[PDB]
Amino acid sequence: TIKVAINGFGRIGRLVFRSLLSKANVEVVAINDLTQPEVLAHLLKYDSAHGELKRKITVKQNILQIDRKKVYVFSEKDPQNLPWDEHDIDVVIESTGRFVSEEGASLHLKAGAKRVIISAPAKEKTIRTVVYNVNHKTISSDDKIISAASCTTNCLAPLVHVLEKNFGIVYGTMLTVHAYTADQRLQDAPHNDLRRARAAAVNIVPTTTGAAKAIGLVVPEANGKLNGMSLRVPVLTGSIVELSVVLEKSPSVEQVNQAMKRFASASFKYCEDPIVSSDVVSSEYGSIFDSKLTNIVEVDGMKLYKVYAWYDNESSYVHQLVRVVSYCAKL
Amino acid sequence: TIKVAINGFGRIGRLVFRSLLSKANVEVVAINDLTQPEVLAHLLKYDSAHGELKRKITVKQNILQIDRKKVYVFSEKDPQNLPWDEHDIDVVIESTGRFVSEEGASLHLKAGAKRVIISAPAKEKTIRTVVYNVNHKTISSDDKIISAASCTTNCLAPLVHVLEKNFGIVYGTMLTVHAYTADQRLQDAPHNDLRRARAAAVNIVPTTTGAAKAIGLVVPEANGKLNGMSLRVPVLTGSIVELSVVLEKSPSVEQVNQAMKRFASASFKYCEDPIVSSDVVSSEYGSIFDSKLTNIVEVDGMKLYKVYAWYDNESSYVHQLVRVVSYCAKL
Ligand SMILES: NC(=O)c1ccc[n+]([C@@H]2O[C@H](COP(=O)([O-])OP(=O)(O)OC[C@H]3O[C@@H](n4cnc5c(N)ncnc54)[C@H](O)[C@@H]3O)[C@@H](O)[C@H]2O)c1
Ligand SMILES: NC(=O)c1ccc[n+]([C@@H]2O[C@H](COP(=O)([O-])OP(=O)(O)OC[C@H]3O[C@@H](n4cnc5c(N)ncnc54)[C@H](O)[C@@H]3O)[C@@H](O)[C@H]2O)c1
Repeated sequence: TIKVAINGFGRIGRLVFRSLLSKANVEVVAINDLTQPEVLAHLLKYDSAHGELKRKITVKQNILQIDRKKVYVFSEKDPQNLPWDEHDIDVVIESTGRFVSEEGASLHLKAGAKRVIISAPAKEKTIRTVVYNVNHKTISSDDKIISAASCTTNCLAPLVHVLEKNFGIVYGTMLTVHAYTADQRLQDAPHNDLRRARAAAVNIVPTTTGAAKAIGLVVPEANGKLNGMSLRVPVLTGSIVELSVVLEKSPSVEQVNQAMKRFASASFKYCEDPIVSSDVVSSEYGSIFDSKLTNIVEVDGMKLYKVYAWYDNESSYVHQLVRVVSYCAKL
Repeated sequence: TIKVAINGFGRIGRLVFRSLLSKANVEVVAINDLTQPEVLAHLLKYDSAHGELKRKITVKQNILQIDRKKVYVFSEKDPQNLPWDEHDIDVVIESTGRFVSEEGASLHLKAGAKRVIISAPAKEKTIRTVVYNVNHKTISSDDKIISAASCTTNCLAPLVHVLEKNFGIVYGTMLTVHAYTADQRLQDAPHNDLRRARAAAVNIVPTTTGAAKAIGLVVPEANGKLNGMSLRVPVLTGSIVELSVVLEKSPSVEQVNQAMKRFASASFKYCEDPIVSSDVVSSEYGSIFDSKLTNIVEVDGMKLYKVYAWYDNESSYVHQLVRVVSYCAKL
């Protein structure tokens, strides 16, 4: 039974908190953000995309109570000042978006936490990076910092895994059409990415995706074969990946779809219905394969394979991260 | 001077009407739709995406008056009942979306107009289909029915033309992330396309694109080389195309961008700024090339070229269609 602190009680941190309430072997004993406890308790209870948390939620001083559970609430901008040794923290979930480097995440280790899971790709290629049910068994008990990759990586990685194991990828491209996130702007405002600066709910916004630099770390044999980008669009949550690849073998559409069905798990859903993004909101699958969209572009004997998967960039990622935390409990 | 009628006074029909007010060799003398003239006058005056038309607009009986100009208004669901012979119509702009077949559009010929331009791909592959400043000089006097293709085709066609003439296309794929249109549903409602049935302003919606069948007709050497689809997303108007292709020659990114810039015209904008979809609302360019996004996926000597162009699926297409109309006025 491991003790967890959540650094950054935001969209990802709060949903991870919600999900950990039902995991028996994991207790969140502390959270940290930049505001009063009452604000966090209110944002924990009411969630624009994922509905109300139907538990009695109280605040007394810096103590968040959820029915009978007591959670210490801190407001410390410098994680090295967090009292992780005093609270015997086993794992910090680092979900501020502000400590994704090895040095940044290790400030929690200096504070006394035994292990850090970054809710994003790490800055360095040397950090252990996992997608649950693709390569999480590569985690070592010696890994002090672990990256759970990005939302798009968790969507993309099962597809790449299946194509690589079954057919062999030569090269390809990916594109995610992706819900806007808190890194964008409600009204046109300063941002170093001059397109993420732009009013997010009325704009198609081209930008980077973390899946580009993380996919080769999760499926090593696909390293260097894919690139792509993100078009952020005005939906609150919910996203889709289009992957177009040249394969070594030449399967039929039916064989590609069957290869995906066989990899179905708690992390990978085989969908057969003509759905749209809102149908995956709050999903617990890290990836939802859209088998009706699979098609081949065939020109003079050349074949370009196109496959699609959905993901709730919040919930899908959150339950993957939660699966990683539970696995670390057994370590 | 040619006399024009507009059949279908919708998003496209009204913006075409607006633009034709500034073209002196083209007089719109009649319009047709399914409502009272007062309704049409108001929708012509006030436009949610493109702002107010600042003229005096009056209705007296079935006559729409704009300053000094008088326009007859009709409400005939069956185009063969329209009085095109009496009003000496040279060109009908068929923009209802309900007469895109050769037999459907030809009802305007039976009614007495000399020539019909469909504001969409035609049902038949044999109909003359044009993108202005790509292949509009292929129009002949035998072409009584002409298709101005689709909005995505008008954006994509100059890129396919430039790549094909300079470098040769082997095969590739296109994806358009596309504003919602009147063919989608505001609330989940019946539609033969079960994804276009879904609430359009809260969903990413995978669907067909008319550019998949129209591109081979406009750039003949590229026929059969491309396929792709559309993701409708919640923006009122404004769209982008990503084109990923294998090329015979191996140009640099700079040489690809330079080839695009050489082909610039009133139909094709060379853009160097980091824009988003709202910056192309009301554009008169058929296609807006995003030079900053051009990149190459290079894997052990294999190259995948990726290029991007924006378009206001309304105004960009509208101004392309008006250029076809002006050209038809000369021949
Ligand atoms: N939103 C998604 O779809 C998504 C998906 C996967 C991964 N992620 C990643 O998860 C991380 C968080 O994303 P998010 O959407 O939750 O963002 P967010 O803005 O909702 O959450 C970040 C939270 O951290 C707090 N914070 C900021 N600086 C802090 C500091 N110095 N100390 C303590 N708290 C601090 C903020 O107040 C905020 O509540 C990012 O790395 C992001 O890339 C996000
Ligand atoms: N909206 C775009 O982005 C876009 C872009 C390029 C081409 N187009 C094409 O242009 C056409 C029109 O599209 P739109 O967006 O203007 O749609 P719309 O719904 O705004 O316009 C269609 C109009 O035709 C009228 N109408 C319907 N049936 C009629 C009939 N039998 N007789 C007379 N009037 C009738 C409707 O009342 C409406 O005003 C379609 O073929 C569409 O594919 C649309």
